[PDB]
Amino acid sequence: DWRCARSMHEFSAKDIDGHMVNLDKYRGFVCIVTNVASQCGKTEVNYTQLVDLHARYAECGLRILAFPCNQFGKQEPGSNEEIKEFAAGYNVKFDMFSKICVNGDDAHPLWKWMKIQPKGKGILGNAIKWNFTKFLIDKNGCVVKRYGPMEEPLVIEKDLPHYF
Repeated sequence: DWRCARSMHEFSAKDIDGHMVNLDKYRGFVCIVTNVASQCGKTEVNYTQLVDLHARYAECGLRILAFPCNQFGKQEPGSNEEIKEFAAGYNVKFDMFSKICVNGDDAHPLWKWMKIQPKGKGILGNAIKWNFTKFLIDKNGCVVKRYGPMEEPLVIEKDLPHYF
């Protein structure tokens, strides 16, 4: 059960093309996991800065897992195919997943799990508050920090390992 898991690597998720991804493929990599939306006021800053971080740190082992989610103002209403083409317009080369829920009983189990981790706790409760919450995940799959919807992705850069 998701509650008993100790690492992101115990989970799987469908990517935006429908391929089932075992998240153990991220073992050994530092990851940013984020819920995305195409129709949010911070869509541009988040996509552009995530693409910039990936360009600068993929060769150090940074990976980015983007989960579309329509739970926040109906700001991700499109199909998975439309969302894939949208991300391609920002030159995304990181990993896009199929649309999910992040809150409530239908939330994807990875997201249920991240929200209860010691470093995954929110500033005022654990629910994801809006589009573009970010979790930094260490090479062992543990949550190391959470960044809310108003945090630009570039704020995560200082928190990456000293070897990056």
